[PDB]
Amino acid sequence: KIRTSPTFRRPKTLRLRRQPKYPRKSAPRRNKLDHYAIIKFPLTTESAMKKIEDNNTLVFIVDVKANKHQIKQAVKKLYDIDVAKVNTLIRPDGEKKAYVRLAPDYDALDVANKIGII
Amino acid sequence: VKWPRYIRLQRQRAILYKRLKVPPAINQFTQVLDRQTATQLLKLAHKYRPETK
Amino acid sequence: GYKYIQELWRKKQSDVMRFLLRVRCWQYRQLSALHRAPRPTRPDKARRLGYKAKQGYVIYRIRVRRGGRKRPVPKGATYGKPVHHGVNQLKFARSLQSVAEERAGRHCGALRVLNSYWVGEDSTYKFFEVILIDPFHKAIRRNPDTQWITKPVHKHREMRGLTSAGRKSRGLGKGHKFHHTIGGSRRAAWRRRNTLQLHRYR
Amino acid sequence: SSHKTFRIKRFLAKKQKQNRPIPQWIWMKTGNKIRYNSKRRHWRRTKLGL
Amino acid sequence: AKIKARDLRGKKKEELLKQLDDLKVELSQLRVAKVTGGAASKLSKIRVVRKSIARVLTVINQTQKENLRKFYKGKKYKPLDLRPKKTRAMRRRLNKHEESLKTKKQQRKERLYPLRKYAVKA
Amino acid sequence: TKGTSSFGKRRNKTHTLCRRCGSKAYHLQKSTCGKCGYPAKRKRKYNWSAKAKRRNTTGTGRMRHLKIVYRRFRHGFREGTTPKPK
RNA sequence: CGCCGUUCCGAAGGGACGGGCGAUGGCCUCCGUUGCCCUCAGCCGAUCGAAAGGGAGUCGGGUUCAGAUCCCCGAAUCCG
RNA sequence: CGCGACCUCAGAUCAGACGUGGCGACCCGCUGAAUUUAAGCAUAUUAGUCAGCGGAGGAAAAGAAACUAACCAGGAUUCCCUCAGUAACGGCGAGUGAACAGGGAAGAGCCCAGCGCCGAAUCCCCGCCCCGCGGCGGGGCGCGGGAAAUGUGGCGUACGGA
Ligand SMILES: [Mg+2]
Ligand SMILES: [Mg+2]
Ligand SMILES: [Mg+2]
Ligand SMILES: [Mg+2]
Ligand SMILES: [Mg+2]
Ligand SMILES: [Mg+2]
Ligand SMILES: [Mg+2]
Ligand SMILES: [Mg+2]
Ligand SMILES: [Mg+2]
Ligand SMILES: [Mg+2]
Ligand SMILES: [Mg+2]
Ligand SMILES: [Mg+2]
Ligand SMILES: [Mg+2]
Ligand SMILES: [Mg+2]
Ligand SMILES: [Mg+2]
Ligand SMILES: [Mg+2]
Ligand SMILES: [Mg+2]
Ligand SMILES: [Mg+2]
Ligand SMILES: [Mg+2]
Ligand SMILES: [Mg+2]
Ligand SMILES: [Mg+2]
Ligand SMILES: [Mg+2]
Ligand SMILES: [Mg+2]
Ligand SMILES: [Mg+2]
Ligand SMILES: [Zn+2]
Repeated sequence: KIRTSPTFRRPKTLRLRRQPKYPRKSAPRRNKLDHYAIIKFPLTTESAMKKIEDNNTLVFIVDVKANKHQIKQAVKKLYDIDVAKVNTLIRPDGEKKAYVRLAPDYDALDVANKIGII
Repeated sequence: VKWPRYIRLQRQRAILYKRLKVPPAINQFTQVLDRQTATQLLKLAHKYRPETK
Repeated sequence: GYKYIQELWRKKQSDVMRFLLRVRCWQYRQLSALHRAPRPTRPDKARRLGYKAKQGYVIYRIRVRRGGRKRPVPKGATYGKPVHHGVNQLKFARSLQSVAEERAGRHCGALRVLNSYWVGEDSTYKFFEVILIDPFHKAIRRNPDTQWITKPVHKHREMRGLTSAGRKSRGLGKGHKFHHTIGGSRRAAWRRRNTLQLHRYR
Repeated sequence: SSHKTFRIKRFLAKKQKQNRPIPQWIWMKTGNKIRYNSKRRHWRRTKLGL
Repeated sequence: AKIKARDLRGKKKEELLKQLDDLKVELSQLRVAKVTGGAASKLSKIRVVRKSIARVLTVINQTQKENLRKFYKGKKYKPLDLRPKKTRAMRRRLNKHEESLKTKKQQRKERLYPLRKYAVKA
Repeated sequence: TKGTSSFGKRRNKTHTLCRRCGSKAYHLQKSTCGKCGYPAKRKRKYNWSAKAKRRNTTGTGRMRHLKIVYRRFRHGFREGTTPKPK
């Protein structure tokens, strides 16, 4: 095996994988960003009631650490309603308002009638 | 080749052991047992090895 | 045997030991400033300073630049009375061996320094070897001859000046020469001499 | 400005929610001395540090 | 109905998570009643249900932890949660056996020269 | 002109809130805090300010783990026990 | 305590195609996976630094008491 | 060329540990002034003090003489009274300044290397058995793996010891 290049580069050795003899923490920490903690309450303001009535949307005060993906997949769990799109914004109050726009056939005004806000 | 430091170090310490005037007390370790006497020596020193574990 | 290496390591002006100390010093001058040695260079001096050849005992070799302590100040300008215009010819109050033992006791802060010794020097470097003990091994934890070193009182013996090379610098001892360190230390003597005992009844 | 950060929008939100008067139900308590809110802030005079 | 922690310890993990998944829906409906405007009889049940959820999750984590340190009851290495958590310097001591260990030289001194009990005449 | 006139030019800030001490002393250019020296591992504190210490000491905050260590201490940090049940 | 230093006293690449061996999941056909060698590999220095520099890709009309290239309608467009 | 040792040296999210930062009245190691005094001031003084850096503990440090003495001798360390404002230092100015002995509080000693003797008689780690199990140990097995002859354990250390 001749040295073709004048640069001795470090040879690559073998690298094993962690086979621990005991897990550090005993139990996996439960997911504290539950489908319920991710949606606190709705809004009943005529700035969102015109969205419900006209734009066929809903306005939730979601957790601030929530993605539009977690929101979509958690309204499709708490309310079983397919979602058109989600538009979030953090208020000066600090909470994250979220405008969820329902699929064409699903009626916001008629799922807010169900869940209580009307 | 540009060798690593440890390689070049031991390779030029073997050279310092050829450049420096080595006193006879250390030089008396180069005149060593030959290759034919060594065999018979370890042949005799194999019948009297210590015991294992 | 050990007394043969002992009486040999006292003829440092001979031929064989001035060849060995010089090839050692040359090889040391090429490695890093603080690197772990595989095994004690002087096995006899290491036993004498407490090195049992068992697991947990570690030897670090470390080199330090010789010379005094130039004062860290601007260009000249040590603002003060002419008494303290000295910068150049000043000396440090801790030996270079204690500085080797505390650059090892700081580079590797988990291990406890026991002692150290001299393995070479030249015009610009002094080479020491520090005997570090791993205080959480079981060869040291269980063996009761040396489980004193594992108590929290001996943290950073060399930062507190309790090793041999350190204790040699605090001028402590019994006699008519060591009067200024009667009591704990020089500052615990100074405190009691410069402390006014004011009894209740005077 | 209008190019805030998240840590700053949140700190302004906290400084907005601390800027309200004492609840009216709070000085019929027994061990009470607070006549009014003295830690209030006006956006014109005091400038929130930052 | 007053949810006490006593009659929660016999139930099963999923017979507990169904109660959890019902109490969280009762929370969501109470945080909705709060914003729509509701009777104080309902509003005051928030403090009761947040603490019922607290009791449930507490019994769940307690049964899970007991099961964990039973599975690791006799094992050598166990999770740092099941290891006894005291002060750092109290966890970095020597064992009571390392304390109670003696060299054969002191096991011979203590044996050959014991401390005798005695008195003196006055 | 060195006064009221040149007090208007003040528009770009030197410091911001440090992330370790929450004080508005993080020099944005030097990238270090003047209150705690954040990029340095050791919190900076000098004896020549006896009062800046008393404003930042182990009592000034929540002691969320010390106020419980001071309670588990009165019983030698007992572990793995509960009172005898009813 | 730390400071100097940014290619300088360094074994500084954990990557790729092909091949051989080995395992795996299924139309176990034929691709994909990861384990081991063989072959090949330059670089130039971790990282940070611009809401005015570089930087693919959205326009019309309607609408609010306060928001619109962001909401509604209608037309497009980039990247994967 | 290959193979196998040993030495020296790298690579791991390798199995299992350890450190880091805070507090800081007291304590240990270094660094270290100038106000002020001298009726000025420069050596001295302030002062090994203020500030600075590092390291701990509930105490720390010191500690069983390479000691004090000059006696009819004392006998680890630390502390108090006294020695003593003494001996001594010092532009012998300003000022600075111990120790021995003695009376008390307390009271405790020891251990290595080395020199020799012993079949390395020693230690750590993993797998399995039974127990103990919330300060990770006790006993048994493993032609299980290592450390170590470049020196582990027992006797033994200046009071002598084998
Ligand atoms: Mg690991
Ligand atoms: Mg000591
Ligand atoms: Mg000397
Ligand atoms: Mg600037
Ligand atoms: Mg730098
Ligand atoms: Mg960037
Ligand atoms: Mg740009
Ligand atoms: Mg004067
Ligand atoms: Mg005057
Ligand atoms: Mg003057
Ligand atoms: Mg002076
Ligand atoms: Mg003085
Ligand atoms: Mg000094
Ligand atoms: Mg100070
Ligand atoms: Mg400091
Ligand atoms: Mg510390
Ligand atoms: Mg402590
Ligand atoms: Mg001590
Ligand atoms: Mg003696
Ligand atoms: Mg005395
Ligand atoms: Mg005396
Ligand atoms: Mg007494
Ligand atoms: Mg012994
Ligand atoms: Mg021996
Ligand atoms: Zn800060």
